Amino acid sequence: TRTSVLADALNAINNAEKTGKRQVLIRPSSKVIIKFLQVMQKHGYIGEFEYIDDHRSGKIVVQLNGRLNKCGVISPRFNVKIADVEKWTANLLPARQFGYVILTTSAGIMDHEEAHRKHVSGKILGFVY
Amino acid sequence: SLPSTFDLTSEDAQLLLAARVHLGAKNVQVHQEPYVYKARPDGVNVINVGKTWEKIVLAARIIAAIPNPEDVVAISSRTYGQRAVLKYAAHTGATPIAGRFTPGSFTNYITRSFKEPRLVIVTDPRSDAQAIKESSYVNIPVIALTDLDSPSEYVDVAIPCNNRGKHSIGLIWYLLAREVLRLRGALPDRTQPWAIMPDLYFYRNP
Amino acid sequence: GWVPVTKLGRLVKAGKISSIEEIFLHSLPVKEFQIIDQLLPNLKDEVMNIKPVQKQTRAGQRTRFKAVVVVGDSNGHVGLGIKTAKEVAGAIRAGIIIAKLSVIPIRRGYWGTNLGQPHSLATKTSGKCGSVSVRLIPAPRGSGIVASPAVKKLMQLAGVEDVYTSSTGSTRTLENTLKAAFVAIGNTYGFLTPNLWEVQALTPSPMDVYADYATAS
Amino acid sequence: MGKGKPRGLNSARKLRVHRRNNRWAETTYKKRLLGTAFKSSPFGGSSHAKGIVLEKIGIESKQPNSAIRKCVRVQLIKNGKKVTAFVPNDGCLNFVD
Amino acid sequence: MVLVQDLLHPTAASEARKHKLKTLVQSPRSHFLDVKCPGCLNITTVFSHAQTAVTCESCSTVLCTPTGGKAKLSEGTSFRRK
Amino acid sequence: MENDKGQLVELYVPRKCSATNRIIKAKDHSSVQINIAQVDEEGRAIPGEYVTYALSGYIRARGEADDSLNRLAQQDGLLKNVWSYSR
Amino acid sequence: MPKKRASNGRNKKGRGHVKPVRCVNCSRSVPKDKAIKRMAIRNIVEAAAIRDLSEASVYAEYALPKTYNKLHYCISCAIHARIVRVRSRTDRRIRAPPQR
Amino acid sequence: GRVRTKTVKRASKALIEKYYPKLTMDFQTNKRLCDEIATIQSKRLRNKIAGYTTHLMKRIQKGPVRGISFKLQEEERERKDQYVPDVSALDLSHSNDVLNVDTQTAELVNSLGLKLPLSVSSVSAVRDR
RNA sequence: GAAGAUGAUCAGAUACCGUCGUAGUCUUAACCAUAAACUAUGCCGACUAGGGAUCGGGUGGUGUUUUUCUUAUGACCCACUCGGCACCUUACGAGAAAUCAAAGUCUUUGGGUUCUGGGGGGAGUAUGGUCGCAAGGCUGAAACUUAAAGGAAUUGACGGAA
Ligand SMILES: [Mg+2]
Ligand SMILES: [Mg+2]
Ligand SMILES: [Mg+2]
Ligand SMILES: [Mg+2]
Ligand SMILES: [Mg+2]
Ligand SMILES: [Mg+2]
Ligand SMILES: [Mg+2]
Ligand SMILES: [Mg+2]
Ligand SMILES: [Mg+2]
Ligand SMILES: [Zn+2]
Ligand SMILES: [Zn+2]
Repeated sequence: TRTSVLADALNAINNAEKTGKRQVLIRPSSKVIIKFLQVMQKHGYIGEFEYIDDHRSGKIVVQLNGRLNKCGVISPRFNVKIADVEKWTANLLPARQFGYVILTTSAGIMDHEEAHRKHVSGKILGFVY
Repeated sequence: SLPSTFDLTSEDAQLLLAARVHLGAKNVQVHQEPYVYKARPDGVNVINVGKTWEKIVLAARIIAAIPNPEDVVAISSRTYGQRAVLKYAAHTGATPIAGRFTPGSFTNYITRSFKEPRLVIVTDPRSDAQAIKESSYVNIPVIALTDLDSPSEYVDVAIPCNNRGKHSIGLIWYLLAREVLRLRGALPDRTQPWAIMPDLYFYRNP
Repeated sequence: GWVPVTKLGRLVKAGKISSIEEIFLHSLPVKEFQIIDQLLPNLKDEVMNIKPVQKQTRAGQRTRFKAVVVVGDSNGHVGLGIKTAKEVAGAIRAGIIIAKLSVIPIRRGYWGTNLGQPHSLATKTSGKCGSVSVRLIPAPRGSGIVASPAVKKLMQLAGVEDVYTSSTGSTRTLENTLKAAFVAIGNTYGFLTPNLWEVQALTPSPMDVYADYATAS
Repeated sequence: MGKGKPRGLNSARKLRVHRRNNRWAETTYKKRLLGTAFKSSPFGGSSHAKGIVLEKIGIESKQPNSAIRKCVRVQLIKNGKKVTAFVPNDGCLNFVD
Repeated sequence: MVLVQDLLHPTAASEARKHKLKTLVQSPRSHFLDVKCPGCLNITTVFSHAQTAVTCESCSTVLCTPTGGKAKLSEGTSFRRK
Repeated sequence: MENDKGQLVELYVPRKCSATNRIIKAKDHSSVQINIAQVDEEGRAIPGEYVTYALSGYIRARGEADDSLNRLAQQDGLLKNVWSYSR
Repeated sequence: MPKKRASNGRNKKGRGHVKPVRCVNCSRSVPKDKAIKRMAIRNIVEAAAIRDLSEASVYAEYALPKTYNKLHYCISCAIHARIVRVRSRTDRRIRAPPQR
Repeated sequence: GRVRTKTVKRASKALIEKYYPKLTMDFQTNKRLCDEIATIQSKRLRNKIAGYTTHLMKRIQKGPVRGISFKLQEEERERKDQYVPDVSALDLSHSNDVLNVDTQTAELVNSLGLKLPLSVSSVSAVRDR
């Protein structure tokens, strides 16, 4: 089966980056995926991206900037209790300074810093450094 | 940006056609090459000419951009184009390599033929491949005359051309030389077939 | 007794390349060794170990000596040099030379907050050689060089003041470990940050600019 | 490759079970569990044991180094088992009697 | 195909080449061939991959024999496209 | 990078490839600076003025490098008809 | 011990376990893949003897036929004399028919 | 086994490079010249060298060789290259008619230039290889 | 042709070689449930680099030939298409390396799952279970012992290998 569509997409993106492609084609194209992409854009890791309407599920194209290094996805969507966020960041991200840990929460799909600012955490999706 | 002057002269195009710079490549074809202009049936590919010309021009420009002239190391192993290479070298002072390349030429600072280029030029990256590899060890640009089955690994500015050979490679070389001359030199005009000849180049009767 | 081959060498001799920074920027090869010395007078050369090493022969064996040398300062440069020769001193010298040739810069970044001068690594960087993965995680201040002895020494040479490691696989293949560490260090400059998103001009190289002074007459 | 172990968010019990199962390959752990020290191991899983010197016995050493190693056949008091104890330093065996 | 493909708009040739599935949007290349039999003057909107012994509207004429893919149009029969 | 109040720390601020963005390392022996001389009307290649491109080594190794260069040129305005957007 | 080859017995790939063939010389059961199948197309008469036959014979041109023996060899047996010919590691990859 | 040694050969080559003129075919003279020139300690060795030189000269007299192309030889070559037996006419003009180009070629020309001399071939793809 | 007869050879040789040749081999009715059952590569999923072929489907070719005149099937040629039993380079991806286009996208560690392993031996044993007509199978210890056991390759030395 096609489990974690988002994860697959992320993997594809990573592969593309490794190759030195300037853009990616993604099949399934979810809400979560879209959110992630938006977040990335906000941060400054991704160019344009466009949702094709296959009169069906979806189909995204992402413009890679050459800035992404890894665009990871942590596997089961672990339940993060605000203090554990720091730990997670330490585990995943290079440096206290930079990078993000994209985690869904009540407020919306946001990065770790954003969540902290809000004062609202939840379940992790991925990361970007 | 561009002058919008050099749009491939008709005469030049004709010459190229005669050479059969663009009837080469054959059945065999590389995924990194969109210089084709329609496949002629049964064991043939036709090469886009304008694109080739543009590439040549670019190469010439690059060459010009190197300030010290005795520097543009031209190379040729395979026999058809060695003469052409030599001619080119003679025309524009840049120490060439006809015949054997010598491994450890661009690396290996003891060798008698220790060149140190800032711009390598090649005919067949299928054969001279070694030269290209050597260049890749020490940060040099590589210009090369790609047939559409030739590998373009560690190659830049790959002038597309027929490497069945005989007339074509030589002709291409001549064209390149002309371009170089035009971009800073004696020749100030794109027109006039001028005192040189293509047939100075070409493979000779042994 | 100087005399250079290599355009770059000639340039250096002339005195138009100021520091190794320029060289690094234009990734220029340094096949000659003296250039590095000229650039950097503060090269501390430390021999890490010397394995005796034996080819087996119809009669007896060919004892040679794989001398490992680490070279540095405290600026953010390191060299790792391995050579195996029969005369020990000679071998050591060769190793040193190799290290000098290599000498490679290190991006030293901030633990957390800028405040003072930087003496940890910027990002979590790692290397690999055989079955040794040296992972260098950036430390806080004063926390020291938390590493295998050789690794620690290397760090010191570099001018990294505080750092965490996680050397995994067979670390006792000492040379291999050292190599891995070196690789990791190299990877520091290479790992893109948001600090370097901003576009640079692409400067002309000294080799292009001072082309008349370089090359023989 | 998902790599063997279940990475689900509710796959915890299974994981635990697996870990437990694995634990029985680790030797020290096994020993701790089964009480091999308490059931065997001449001593009672203890640091020391007092024992009676039944006789002085010179034992011939393994290999490379060749010698007689002045051991003693000891009978442990608490259990009643019979073991062989090496006696250190020069002489020493005389002292032991 | 390398580095900068620019993936929203391919040349149509490529699309044609690739599987009826493996383009941007799913779109079939089967057609409703509007067949006329030699007998009665009436048009049957025959799908080109019939899967059936395609009779006329009533008369037992037999229009198309369903080959695995596209149907062979039985005997000298005439057709319009779509 | 920027200590306290500017004071740019960390020298050797690297050449980033034109095609990939990918940082060109200190010992990236394969990576190359192409210099393309600036054109003028009727011959003339303007001495001492270039469009300079950096190519990373990975791309070169791949053989996706020439194409990338061509694309770059097209973007700039050093070519016409060569690199198409769609293939 | 590593794999000497990728193929090994060669033809058996996506072929479970095939039928076997008996060797000519040894009569060792060898799979019909790890087999070494040289084709002996000898003339029915010996080279020098052909002339003699001609001298003897009736008719013109003549049949002068060829005997046909597709010989199967148990690898080891083949190695002792036959087409096998122990190669270098790099030379093993070459599957082109030799000579010619 | 009268294989003239490597050192001797090298010496001979050097001599040739230096003094192609003042090396007249015949042997005694050559020997004398060698003696005058280079500091050969031995006599036999000198003789051998002379012989080698003579041989080289003879070879040259029947055309050039590899590793022996010093100055005079280059000049000889060079002149020929400069003033080739060819070319009468252009050459590679439109000597016979106006270029037997293919259909594809013609099309390409049309796309590119405006008005060129053409002779449009049929383009027989042809059976078999 | 295991068993067994028997003829040589060697210090000997119920061993090859040799000759013979019950059981089987083959089959039919029951079992058994093991294999270097080996691709010594679990399955499902996704993505990353070129190339030709090759089988099975299916498109297009005023292509060629069949020839019963247009044919229409058939059979190729060529291009693409999806499909399983299959080469070259660089690897930036890997890997201890042989090598690997997967054994890659892993200290820049998390797509989804099952199963298995934790120095060597003792030991696939002891024991109990269980499964069998049995032979055996599945299941499965410890005491005790020991500093190596392995793997891959490198140079040698050697080989009744070439
Ligand atoms: Mg001893
Ligand atoms: Mg073996
Ligand atoms: Mg084994
Ligand atoms: Mg199958
Ligand atoms: Mg099988
Ligand atoms: Mg028998
Ligand atoms: Mg007997
Ligand atoms: Mg064990
Ligand atoms: Mg082994
Ligand atoms: Zn009807
Ligand atoms: Zn046999």
